[PDB]
Amino acid sequence: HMGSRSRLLAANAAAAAFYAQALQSDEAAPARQYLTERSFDAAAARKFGCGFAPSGWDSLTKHLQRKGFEFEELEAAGLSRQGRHGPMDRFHRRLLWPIRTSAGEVVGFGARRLFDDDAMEAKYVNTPETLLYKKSSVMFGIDLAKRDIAKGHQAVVVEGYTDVMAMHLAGVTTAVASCGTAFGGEHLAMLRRLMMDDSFFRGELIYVFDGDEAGRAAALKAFDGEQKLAGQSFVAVAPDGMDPCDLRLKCGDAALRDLVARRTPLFEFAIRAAIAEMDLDSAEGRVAALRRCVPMVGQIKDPTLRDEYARQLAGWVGWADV
Amino acid sequence: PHMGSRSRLLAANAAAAAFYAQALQSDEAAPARQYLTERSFDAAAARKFGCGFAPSGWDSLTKHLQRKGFEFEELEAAGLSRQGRHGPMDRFHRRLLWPIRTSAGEVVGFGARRLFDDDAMEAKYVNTPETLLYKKSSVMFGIDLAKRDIAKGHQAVVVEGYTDVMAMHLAGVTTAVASCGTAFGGEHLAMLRRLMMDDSFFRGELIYVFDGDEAGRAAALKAFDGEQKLAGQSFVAVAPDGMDPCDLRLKCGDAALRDLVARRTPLFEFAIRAAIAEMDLDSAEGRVAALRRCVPMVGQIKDPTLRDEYARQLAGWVGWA
Ligand SMILES: [Sr+2]
Repeated sequence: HMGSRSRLLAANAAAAAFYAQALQSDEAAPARQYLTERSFDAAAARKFGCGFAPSGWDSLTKHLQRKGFEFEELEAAGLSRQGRHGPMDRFHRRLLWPIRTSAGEVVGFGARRLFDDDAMEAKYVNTPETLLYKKSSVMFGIDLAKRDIAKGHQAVVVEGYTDVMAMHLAGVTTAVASCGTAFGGEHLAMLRRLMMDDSFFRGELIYVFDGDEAGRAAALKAFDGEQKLAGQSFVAVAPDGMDPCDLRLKCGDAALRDLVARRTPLFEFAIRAAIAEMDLDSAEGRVAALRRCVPMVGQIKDPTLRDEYARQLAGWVGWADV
Repeated sequence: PHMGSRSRLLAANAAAAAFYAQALQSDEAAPARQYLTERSFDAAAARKFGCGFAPSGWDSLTKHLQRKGFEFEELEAAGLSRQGRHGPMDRFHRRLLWPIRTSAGEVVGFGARRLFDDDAMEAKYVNTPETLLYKKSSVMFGIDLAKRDIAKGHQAVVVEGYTDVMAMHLAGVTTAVASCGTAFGGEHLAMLRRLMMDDSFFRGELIYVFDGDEAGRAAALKAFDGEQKLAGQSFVAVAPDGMDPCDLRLKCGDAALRDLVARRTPLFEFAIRAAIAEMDLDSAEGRVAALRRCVPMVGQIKDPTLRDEYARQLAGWVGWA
């Protein structure tokens, strides 16, 4: 029993149920307001397991001790830590999102700062590394997304918790997000696994960025490694400045669906964005543009894909019929 | 042993080269001298490269070297003489000869060009066979004269023939060498690569000079093959109107040769631009098709820096695309 995988999972399952209840308190008002301020109702907050970590020292820690969980289990679980005068909660006075496995089991939390006088000055904090929680592979929304990424052959990677919430509310039930870190190798590996039918990788990785310089970071990165999934990787960017949560507030659910559906392939986005910052109305600027994008096509390792982009370059700078 | 040893064989060749050099001043050698003077190689040139003439008859050199003390076993071993039906006879006859030497200037064999209409031997050029001293796949004409400046200058100019070597050296291109009888292969290449290092860490530029263009084509096809370390330090130069360096110098003078070598092109640029030269660049769709044939070639370049540099110039070489 003591400190097994399933015991820690029972503790986190217990913790999330408590924090859920705590969102229905008087001091948790600013957490609820944060939610309604960006159009997430009580049905939504419940669907994503949204909770509140209350003030005080050890509200959760005592709760789980009083229902049989020893403190050593809770430390390895990541829910509690050792203070000067005994045990205390890890999370205090924050809006919490439970972070789940693909099966739906809670393995940790992401926690947003609400109050200006809270000692922890970081905007987001997470559960640290545990037997359950692994920063590099864990994804918010993956529990709600799993069935629909396999059926639709599609995963949609967004930046934050409220972006997943907004996407799923607007019918983009394939949206997921890395928690407290960059989206990386083993997040890709896990989505890749879900999108196998037989031994073939089938589907699309649609990255949704916000602020076009964050999108240009991924573009200049797109030729770097072995380019494994580059051919099936796509980009969607909101009307400049905006993110999925904001785009939904202004323009509604349908604007999000259309943002995802009108995604551009990753190489095409990289090449054309580099053509965009150039003068295409003279022979000189024509020439300069090719001088910088022919090398980009040069780096595409897949010869089918390289030829496809090489074919279209002249058309894009204006030298030929598109 | 005493008889048939390496230095004995070298001494035989040196004696044979002196004999043949003297025989170039004879009456019957006029057409050999006329071969040289007809392409502007003076008496100083002929003496510089050790030019000689193999005389008429059967055993003229053999008998000369037998008076000097050499056994027939040794002259057969050195590739100077062979066993005929009524006795020992010379390998070469009635031909203009160039001694082929090691990089230290020791004669290891000869290249013999046909001079007469009624020459029993039809081949335009004949060489010493494989002996203890002469290996066709590692021997090079000019290497004794070019050794120093190939090492110091980190440059070797590979030309096809003996007169091309002579023409290059007379024009001041002192890094010119050539293979003898056969094609320039791996051992010639690895030797020149080594030499240009100057007992150090230097990359040196290898410059191929081709007569026509099928050789240029052949070099172009090979450019991307395998690991491509010394393709990136290789260069190509071609003369106008399908002339060898010798004739280039005849018509257009020494300056043409010095600037043939100066205006040489990297092997990758040569290959790429040779592919572009077969395509119609006059229309916009032809520009695009040209671009489409070239990015695969550029993509074959393994070195990421070269690939990018060639990729950057592709628009210009197609006519702006
Ligand atoms: Sr000729």
